[PDB]
Order: sequence, then structure tokens, then C-alpha cells
Amino acid sequence: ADREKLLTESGVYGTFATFQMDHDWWDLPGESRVISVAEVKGLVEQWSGKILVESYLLRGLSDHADLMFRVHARTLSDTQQFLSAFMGTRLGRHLTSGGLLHGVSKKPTYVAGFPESMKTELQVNGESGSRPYAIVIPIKKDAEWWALDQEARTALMQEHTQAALPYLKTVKRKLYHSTGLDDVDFITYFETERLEDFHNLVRALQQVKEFRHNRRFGHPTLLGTMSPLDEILEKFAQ
Amino acid sequence: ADREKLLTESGVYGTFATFQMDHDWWDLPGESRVISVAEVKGLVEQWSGKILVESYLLRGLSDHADLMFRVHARTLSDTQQFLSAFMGTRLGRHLTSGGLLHGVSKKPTYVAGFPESMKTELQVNGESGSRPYAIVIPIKKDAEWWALDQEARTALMQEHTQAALPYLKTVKRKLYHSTGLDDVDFITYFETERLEDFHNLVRALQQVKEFRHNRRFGHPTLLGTMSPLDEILEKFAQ
Amino acid sequence: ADREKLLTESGVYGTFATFQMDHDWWDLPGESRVISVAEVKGLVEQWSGKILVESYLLRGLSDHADLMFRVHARTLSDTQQFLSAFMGTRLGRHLTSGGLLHGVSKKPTYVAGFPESMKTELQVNGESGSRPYAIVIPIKKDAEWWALDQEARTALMQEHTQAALPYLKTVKRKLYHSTGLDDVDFITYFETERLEDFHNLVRALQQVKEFRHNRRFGHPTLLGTMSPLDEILEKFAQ
Amino acid sequence: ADREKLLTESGVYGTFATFQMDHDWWDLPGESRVISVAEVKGLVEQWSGKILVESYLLRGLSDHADLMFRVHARTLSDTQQFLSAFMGTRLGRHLTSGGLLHGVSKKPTYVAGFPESMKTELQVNGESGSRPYAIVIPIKKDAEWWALDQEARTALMQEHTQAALPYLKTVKRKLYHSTGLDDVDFITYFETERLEDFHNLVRALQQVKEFRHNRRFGHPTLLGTMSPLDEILEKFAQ
Amino acid sequence: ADREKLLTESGVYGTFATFQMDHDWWDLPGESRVISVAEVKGLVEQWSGKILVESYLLRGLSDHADLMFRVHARTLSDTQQFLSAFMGTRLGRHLTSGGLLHGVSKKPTYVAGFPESMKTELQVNGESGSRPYAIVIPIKKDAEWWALDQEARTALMQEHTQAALPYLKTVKRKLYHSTGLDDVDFITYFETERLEDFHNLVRALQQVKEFRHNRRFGHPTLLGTMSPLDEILEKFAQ
Ligand code: HEM
Ligand code: HEM
Ligand code: HEM
Ligand code: HEM
Ligand code: HEM
Repeated sequence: ADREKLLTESGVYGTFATFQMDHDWWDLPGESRVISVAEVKGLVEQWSGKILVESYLLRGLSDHADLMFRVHARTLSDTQQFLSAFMGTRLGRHLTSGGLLHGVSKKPTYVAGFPESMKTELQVNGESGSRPYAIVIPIKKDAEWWALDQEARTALMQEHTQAALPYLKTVKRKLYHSTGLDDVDFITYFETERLEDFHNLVRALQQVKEFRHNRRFGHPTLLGTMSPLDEILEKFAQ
Repeated sequence: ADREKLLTESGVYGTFATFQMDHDWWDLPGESRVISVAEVKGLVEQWSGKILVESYLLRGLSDHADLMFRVHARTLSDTQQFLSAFMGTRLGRHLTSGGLLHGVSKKPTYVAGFPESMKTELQVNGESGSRPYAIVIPIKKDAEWWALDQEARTALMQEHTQAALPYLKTVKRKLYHSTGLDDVDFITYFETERLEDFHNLVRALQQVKEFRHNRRFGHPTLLGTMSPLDEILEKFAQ
Repeated sequence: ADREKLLTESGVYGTFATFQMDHDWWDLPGESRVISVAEVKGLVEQWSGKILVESYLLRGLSDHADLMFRVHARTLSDTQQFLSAFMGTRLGRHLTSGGLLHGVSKKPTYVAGFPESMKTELQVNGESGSRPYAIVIPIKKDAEWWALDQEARTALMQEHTQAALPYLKTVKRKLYHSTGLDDVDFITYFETERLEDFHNLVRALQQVKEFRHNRRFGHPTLLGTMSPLDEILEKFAQ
Repeated sequence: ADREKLLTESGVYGTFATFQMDHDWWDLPGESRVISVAEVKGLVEQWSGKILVESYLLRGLSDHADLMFRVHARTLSDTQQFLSAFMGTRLGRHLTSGGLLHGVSKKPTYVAGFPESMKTELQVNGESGSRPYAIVIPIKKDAEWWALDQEARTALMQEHTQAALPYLKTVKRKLYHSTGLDDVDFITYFETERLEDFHNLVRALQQVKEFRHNRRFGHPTLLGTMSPLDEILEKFAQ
Repeated sequence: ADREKLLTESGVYGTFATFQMDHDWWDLPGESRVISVAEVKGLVEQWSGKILVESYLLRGLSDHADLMFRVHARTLSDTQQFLSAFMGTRLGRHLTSGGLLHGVSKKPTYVAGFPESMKTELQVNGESGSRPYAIVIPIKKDAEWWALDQEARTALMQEHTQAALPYLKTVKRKLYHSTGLDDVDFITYFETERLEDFHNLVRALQQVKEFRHNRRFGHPTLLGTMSPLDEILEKFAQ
């Protein structure tokens, strides 16, 4: 349930941290790597009262990335301490850290201005499914977007939502407000069992006016498989 | 056969994975390099039930790139597992990635709106020919393209096709729909025995209105020769 | 006293130097790394008086960065000599640079044209807070900005200031004039205990007309926590 | 002798392959490096029946580049095999590729439409000179260029030529048609004993209408000295 | 005299070569590094007849840059051979390049069109100053600039000059014409004892109409201290 809180409540920080494993890790004996894995598992357990850590295998799906953590915390200083500790582990010392993005959860700004049927439909957000694919797309809006007033942006966001309606059940969505914490305005996060549905969702959105106000979209677009930390780290241990 | 199903059927994922051999590979004794080559060959055979792996010599034709795999799979999870295993082999650990792109095969979007005679012409796609050149060109369309309605895009794609007609036999083509899986919209893939024919094809298409709408075209443009994997890997065993 | 002077007076150079520890550092014997950390602490101590060095933990908050120095000096030569001496330490030898930016403090250009009530409220600048978050955002203005006359720019800066007013207490600010010393026009620096306040501040400023004139905004946006240097370097001697 | 043919006939591929030497090359004993230089010279001699290889010293004139080959071949397959063999030599194993561009020679497209006097003038193409400077400028045209009718492009290319006329004797020129083989449309190649004349030529062309149609010009602009291969390789055997 | 002629005469090539020292240079024993640094001074003296070499400490002022040479020669082949010879010293063997730019000195294009008073003012160029700061800014003009007639460009350059007149004494300047020798049109070089003056000069020039014709300005903007070589060399021997 407290996990559920971190994943759904407003005012929670989400951090996305990507890493590559060094060649000399694999040039290491599996026995020492099995110990290294236990160390990391230990550290995550240690931090489990303060933060939520979820793990994703990017190796073979995202260029120049092997591992991603999605970390939820009420204070970014907690996230900093965990990540710093993680990077100083025996395993962490052989990771080449890559990307790092942060954003905060907020109560919706526009939904209140939508038609009742659309507000009702928006109650649906993903479905049951084990070990889904996950996608992360950072976005920066253009200056023209911010110059628009709230009514105009509400209209454009209604169009966005309208195009997305066929994907409410098949794609789980989460939005993080990132401006000022790194070089992007939003971090978008998705889970799906059906990548072709996600692909179709993005194509649908490409047609809407709001999608013309993206100064930057992706770079990187991170694609991975969601799974237990143990299961991923085990692959790294063999 | 099932090879052909994977190469022709809709709903199949194609993955393009580029690699460059690190120089420290060459410090390994030749005998050790011989054994490492053998290991990759067996991994590929182990995966021969689930996925199709084809290999291309980029060395000496594409900057900063030695090897490309084109992998077809019904589930990207399988491609992930194969590439992660490959990257973990001793040969694999001495490769750096030069790119990783994915897309899905789809039934055509525009062809049904084409004249009936054009639909018939598109039944031809390449001809028999051993060890052709292969070219891969990633493409990202501009926002203006997606803003156009279906009728407009159909007419633009009819013009594209019209310009391409002389090349239907001499250049084999395949299109992958990539949006949402990486930072491009399409991966285009070609085979040809005559590069000057491919050059002339691209020149013909540069004139059509659909061309201005290519926000990104190439970067990289990958040029290689299609080859059995053993002959590529032999070079690194010398 | 003299520290407070360096931090508030005009004609003072502020330099922002970012560093990341290389891996092969962690291959050096433990007590070897304990001793190398001692060198840096004495080096920073020596240069006191001449220059002011403040340290920030970027590890786990900024991508590819562990440490940032903010250095204040009346003579940029002095900063050069310190940084070069720092980079030459055994610890320094294992660091890669993730950025180097300079700017000078100046008496305000526009404030004299603001309403008296605004001049008065700008007397507030942050509040007492230990170990705050720190954010650094480099900014390059477009050519159209410099083409505007002083009256036009004054109005735009009044609008900027108006949007920022709610945040005067909770966000400390400092501006550095950078044009000609590197590839940006300004370095902006902020401290806060409340990151969502800083986020909301930047969102407020995105709407003002002055914003569209930022040709470059961030790249990198640096986020860290203010810390004594010994606590940062400690992490590398584990 | 067929050398003259490869350098002048249509349908021939020119390839520009740039390399930078690893720093660890210098840790090798001089004796080892002497042997490795013989291996490269002999490889070029072995290939001299099939392809033409010319060598250029870029060290000290082009950033991040020591050596360039210009290779002419009837098929790129032969060039691929040569360059792959070259990269497999003892010396080649220590080189990092800094560029690889290909294009074909073609009979002129526009010259037939020029005045008779211009046609006659164009028969002059450089003059005798030992060890000239060489410059390679890759060029990509904008979409607007390809949208222009042939008559319009002819007029633009006549203006280009008109501006270049003063330089026919002091600057040798060669054009390669590259579209589809890499990320550029043209590779331009020049030889001159007088770099100020080449500078002044490019300045003359910057004013012509055809200039604005360059989406990309240079990046890199390669500057080198043409030299016997043995003289370039001697530097590395020191 | 000979020095002064190279620094003042037309038709002289100026080369700007930037270098960054490898990390593993410090893994080397102190005495090994002591000998290494000794042979560089003798090389410069060897070349004292043909070329002028001046040295600048970039370490701690310019990102990813330790040393710059400004080299003047009447033949760029000479500079090549010096820099090639330099990069093949035990010290040079450990240098990675961070930039290489060339340009030629020319008699002014526009000054003859200025008012006689402005012509007289331009006779002033800086003042004798020991160990000044040095700044290097590469510039590329847009196509629109080259499309303007001579009369129009003269007016724009008079405006440039007018804005710069207050800085004639405190900022020394030199202009190199670079087009065709690398990817920029101009190299600008400045010496000053007073960085805030230089900063203020660039600010004045940002306002003039000629400024919005700079397609590229900086990237990199190099900042350094002009220094005897021994003073830079010494730091690498610690
Ligand atoms: C079924 C899937 C989706 C649904 C139902 C959906 C719906 C919404 C809704 C209702 C909002 C407004 C939230 C608010 O009021 O504060 C929103 C914001 C946003 N969405 Fe989506 N979306 C989906 C998929 C996507 C995708 C695939 C992207 C891009 C990859 C995306 C990008 C964004 C961005 C950048 C914002 C923030 C815009 C702003 O607040 O200024 N969405 N979305
Ligand atoms: C014989 C050569 C070619 C033929 C016959 C051809 C034909 C076609 C056809 C019929 C379509 C529409 C598919 C649909 O309805 O979904 C298409 C799409 C496409 N073609 Fe080609 N093409 C050829 C060569 C090329 C080349 C050389 C390129 C670029 C290097 C290219 C780029 C594309 C792209 C990016 C699309 C997707 C456009 C979109 O759906 O928005 N094609 N092509
Ligand atoms: C409490 C928050 C802030 C206040 C009170 C504030 C106020 C001001 C004032 C009064 C000036 C004009 C200084 C002068 O007259 O020379 C100024 C300049 C500037 N501010 Fe802010 N600002 C705040 C936050 C921010 C933020 C968050 C950013 C961007 C990340 C920013 C960017 C700038 C820049 C680039 C300038 C220089 C503009 C120019 O001189 O052309 N400010 N600010
Ligand atoms: C003595 C010097 C030069 C002469 C006589 C010259 C002449 C020509 C001629 C006659 C053509 C047309 C060939 C054809 O009909 O197919 C051409 C093409 C071209 N030239 Fe030059 N040129 C010179 C220098 C340059 C320079 C310095 C550059 C750029 C660095 C350049 C860039 C190009 C390009 C990109 C084309 C191909 C344009 C196209 O076919 O669309 N040329 N030149
Ligand atoms: C006291 C300082 C300066 C003075 C007196 C000055 C004056 C001049 C003059 C008279 C010319 C014309 C040369 C000719 O006729 O060929 C010129 C050209 C040029 N100046 Fe400056 N300048 C100063 C500072 C700067 C600065 C700070 C920059 C840029 C960072 C700069 C950039 C240039 C450029 C790029 C040109 C060549 C423009 C062209 O010929 O198209 N100058 N400058």
C-alpha cells in the first residue's frame, strides 16, 4: 500500500537513472559477482522504508544502456543518497552511469476542463500484466506553448487525450513534472504488454496540435523490460 | 520458409544492431580469438528456433562500424535476450554499439488509396541475387507531415511510388515502423547488386514533395555487404 | 567578512567547475585513496583568502557529475591556478571535467527603471538554510534580444521580476555575466530547501515574454546539494 | 597508367577514409613499428592491380586526423576489402576511423547548357605541382535545391562556374556523387599549391545563389598534404 | 622584427592548436615525466627560424583544454611539420587534440570606406601588457551576409567598428581569414589585462546588425593566459 502511495500520490519525486555495465565486470568471476549482487539487494532493502526502487532491463533494447532504476521518494536528497550509495557498491563501481532525470507528481491541471465522459474515461489507466515493457520519453515544450493561456492549453490537451482514448487500458501512463530539475519539462513513463499498441498511441498523438509544440521529444527514448531486481541482477551474475 | 514468414508477415519486429570491434580485441592471442568466434556461432544457432538473424559486413563501408545484425522476431523480448547473450560472449564484450533501432512490419497505410495498377506494380520487390549490398536509412518526419490529412499524404506517397517505379526489380525494399521504440519514425532497408541504381533511386525521390518533410534522413546511413556470419567473424580471428 | 564580500560585491568572478570520478580510481588501493583525499583538503585550505571555494555534491542528482566547485575570485588568474593545482592532485588526476563556466558580478542594469515597490521587495533574497539544494542554469540570449532597446528590455525584465516575486524568500538567486568568457551569456545560480518552489518559479518565468529570447537554456542544468568538501571526498576513499 | 583512367573516367567510385592513430601506438618498440609500416606499404602494392590508393598527411592540419586515403575502384566491394585488410594490419589495428565517404564520378549534368566559351574554359583543370595541399569538403543540398527545375539549376551552376573561372589553373577539382552511400550528396576534392587562392575561390562561391542551398558544408573540412605513402608512414616508425 | 613581421604582416598563416593531456600521463613516474617535458623547448627553438610559436595555458580556464599554441608561418606546410614533430615528442605523444584552426592575415577589406577619423582611431591596437588573458572566438557568417553587396557590408562593419572604439586601448585584436581551411570563416584573437572590458566589448557588438549574421560564434570560445612554455610544462612535471 505505501508503495501504492508513492506511485499514485502528488508531491512525490520520480527519478530515472540509467547505467551501462563495464566490460571488466563480465571479465570478473561469477562468484564475486553473486556477492556483488547480494550487496545491491541488501542496499535496496535498507532503503525500503524511505524510497521505492523498481528495476528495468534496457540491455538489448536501448542503445548504450543496460539497467534503469525508477526511484520514488518524498525528498530528492533521499534519492541522491541511495544512488550515491548504489554507485559506490562493488557492482556500482563497475557501472558507467548514464542518464538521470527527475520530476514531481502533480494533481492534473487540465482534466477539470474536459467533458464529463472524458473525465470518466480517464479513470482507466492500464491493466493487469506481468513484466511489461516500459518506455520513458523526456519532453521539452517550445516557448510558444507557455505563451498560450490556460484555456488554449486546455483545448489542446483535450485533443491529446481524445487521440489517446483507445489506449487507456492497454498502456499504463504516468507523468512527471521536471522543469528546473534537469533539461526537460516532462518525463513520460509507460508500461505495456503490446508494443505495437504503444507505437499506435504515439502515432495517434503525432497528429494533434500539442505534439507540434515539442522542442525536444525523446533523445533518449528508453525502452526496457520491467522485472524484479533479483532476476535482472542474476543475469548480470552469469 | 518460416524465415520467409518472418521477413514478409505483418506484426514482426525488425531490429538493427550495429557494432564496432574495440582495438583491445586485437591484443588477445589469435587462438583465443578463434575460440571466441566459435562461441558466437553456437549462440546464433541456439536462437534459430525463435528469431531470424542476418549479418552484414559494414567494415570499410560504414564509418566507425564493423558488423550489423538484422534480427526479426515476433516478440521484442526474444531479440532482447539474444542481443544481451551476444553482448555477453567474449567477442561481444569487445564490441561497442554503434546503433540499435527497432520497428514493426505493418500492412500498408497508403497503397489501398493508390490506383489499382500501382497496387499491382508493388507486388514486385527485388530479384534473386547473392551477397548484395545493403543500405539502412533511418527517417524522422516533420510535424507538418503528421498534420496533413490522409488524402494529402496518400497523394504524396503516390508521387514517391511513381518516382521509385523504375527501381522495383533492382532495389529490394523493406519498411519498419519505429515511432515510440527509439528516436526515429521509420527504418528503411534496401538490398541491391548495383549501388549506382540505389544512388539514382534516392536522387529521384529527392525531387518529390514528400522529401522536404524528412526532418532526419540517415545519421547514420549504413552501407554494408550481406555475408554469412562466419566470413565476417573470420576477419577478427586473423 | 571577506567571504560575504566575494559573494555580494560587483566585479567578482564566479567560476563553475564540474567533475566526475573515473572508474580506474576504484582500482587504486584503499588507503592510497584516503591519502589522496587529504591533499585536496589542504590545497583548498591554502587558497582561502585569495579565493572562495564552495563545494556541491552532484553525485546522484546530476548526470555524469560527482562534484561541483563554485569559486569566487577578484582575479580569474587565481581561479585558473587553483583549478589547475586541484586537477593535478592524485585525486584530481582521476577526474574528468563536465563543465567550466565563468561570469562576473555586475550592479543591476534594469532595476533602477522598476517601480519603487518592486525595488523594495527585491531587497529580499533567500533565507537562512543549511545544506540547501543548488541549481545552475546557463543561458544564451538570441540576437533579437540584443537588438531591442533599453526601454523594451527594461519592460521585459520588469515582467520577469513580477512573475518571480512570490519566490523571493524561498529561492536565493545570483546572476553572473558570462558573455565572451565561454559560450553563454549568463550563469544563473539558485539555492532552495524546497525544490517544488524552484520548479514553480521556473514555470512562472516560462510564460513571460523574455523567455522566448533564450536561445539556450541549461545544457547542462546542474542540480546538487551544498556540502562541506570533506564529506564529498570521503565518498571516494571507501 | 590505368591510374589516369581511374582518376578521370565516369562510373568510378572514390572513397575518402580518414584515420587517427591510438596513443598506445607509441608505447610499441621502434622495431615493431618499422615492420608494421612495411606491412601497409606491401598491402597497398598488392592491391595496386585492382584499385588506386593515394595518401595524405592530415596530422597537424586537420583536427583529430593523421592520415587520409583517397581510393578509386570500379566497385565498392573492392574498396571494402582493401580497407578491411588495411584495418586488420598491425598498424591499422591501432587506427581510429575519423571519416568514411563514398561517391561516383559522373559525366557532367549542367555543362552542356553553358556557353561555348565556358565549355572551352572548363577544359583546364589545375596544373603540374608536386605534393600539393588537398582539401575535401562534403556537401548536402537543401530540399529546395532538388525541387528546382533543371533549367534553374543550370543557371545557378553557370553562376557557380563563372565565379570559379579565375581559379581553373591554380586549383584542381574533382566532384563525386555521394547521395545514398553516406549522409551527404557530394564530395568535393581539391588540390592546390596556393592555399590563399583556394580561400579566395571559396569566398567567391559564397556570394553565388547556389551557396545558400547547402544544408551542410564541411563538417569536416579536411585539409592535408599529398605525399608518398612511405613519407607519411616514416613519422610513425620514429 | 622577424617576430613582429609574422605578427603584423599580410599573407601570414595563423594556426590555433589546442591540446588536452591524457589521464594516464600521471600514472607515469615523475622522472619519466620530467625528461618528457624537457624536449619540447628545444623543438620550438629548432623551428625558430621558420615559424613563431606562442603558448597559452588553457588548463583551468577553457573546458577540456590544457594548452594552446598560436603559430605563425608563411607556409602552412611548415606549421604542419612543427605540429606533427611536436605531436611526436614524448610529451606530444600523450596529447589529445581539442581544436585546430587556420587563417590568413589580409589587408583590410572595409576600412578604406570608413570616415577618416575612424581610420585614424584604428591605428591604436591594445597596449604593452605582461601575461595577458587571451580569447579566441571562431566565427561563421550566414549566407545572407555573403549575399549583401560591398556597400552594405561596409556600412555594417562601420557600425561594428563604432561600437568597438571605446575598447581600442584595453583590448588588442587580430583577425584571421579562415574560409576553406576548416569549418569557420574567421578566427578572432584578443589579448587583454581586463576581462570585464573584453566582456563589455562583446556586449556592445551583440547589439550591432552585423551580429545577427553570425551563424556560428564561438564553440569553442577559448580563454587562456599567455605564458612562457616552461610555466605550463612545470605543472605536468609535478
Ligand atoms: C493513453 C495514453 C495517454 C493519455 C490518456 C494521456 C492523457 C494526458 C492528460 C489527461 C494530460 C493532462 C494532465 C493534466 O491535466 O495535468 C496529459 C499530459 C501530457 N501528456 Fe499525455 N496521455 C497519454 C499518452 C501520452 C504520450 C504517449 C505522450 C508522449 C510520449 C504524452 C505526453 C504528455 C505530456 C508531455 C503532457 C504534459 C503536457 C502539459 O501538461 O503541458 N501523453 N496527457
Ligand atoms: C523501389 C523503391 C521504393 C518503392 C517502390 C517505395 C514505395 C513506397 C510505398 C508504396 C510506400 C507506402 C507504404 C504504405 O502504404 O504504408 C513507401 C513508404 C515509405 N518509403 Fe518508400 N519506396 C521506395 C524507396 C524508398 C527509399 C529509397 C526511401 C528512403 C531512403 C523510402 C522511404 C520511405 C519512407 C520513410 C516511407 C514511410 C512514409 C510514411 O508512411 O509516412 N522509400 N514507400
Ligand atoms: C526569485 C527569483 C528571481 C528574481 C527575483 C529575478 C529577478 C531578476 C532581475 C531583477 C533581473 C535584472 C538584473 C539587472 O537589472 O541587471 C534578472 C535578470 C535575469 N534573470 Fe532573473 N530572477 C529570478 C529568477 C530567475 C530564474 C529562475 C532564471 C532562469 C533560470 C532567471 C534568469 C535571469 C536571467 C538570464 C537574467 C539576465 C537577463 C538580462 O540581463 O538580459 N531568473 N532577474
Ligand atoms: C575551379 C573551381 C571550380 C569549378 C571550375 C567548378 C565548376 C563546377 C561545375 C561546372 C559544376 C557542374 C558539374 C556538372 O555539370 O555536373 C560544379 C558542381 C559542383 N561544385 Fe563546383 N566548381 C569549382 C569549385 C567548387 C568549390 C570550391 C566547391 C565547394 C567547396 C564546389 C562545389 C560544387 C558542388 C557541391 C557541385 C555539385 C552541384 C550539383 O551538381 O548539384 N565547387 N562545379
Ligand atoms: C576593439 C575591438 C575591435 C575592433 C576595433 C574591431 C574592428 C574591426 C574592423 C575594422 C573590421 C574590418 C576589417 C576589414 O576591413 O577587413 C573587423 C572585422 C571583423 N571583426 Fe572586429 N573589432 C573589434 C572586436 C571584435 C570582436 C570582439 C569580434 C567578435 C568576437 C569581432 C569580429 C570581427 C569579425 C568576425 C570580422 C570580419 C567580418 C567580415 O570581414 O566579414 N571584432 N573588426
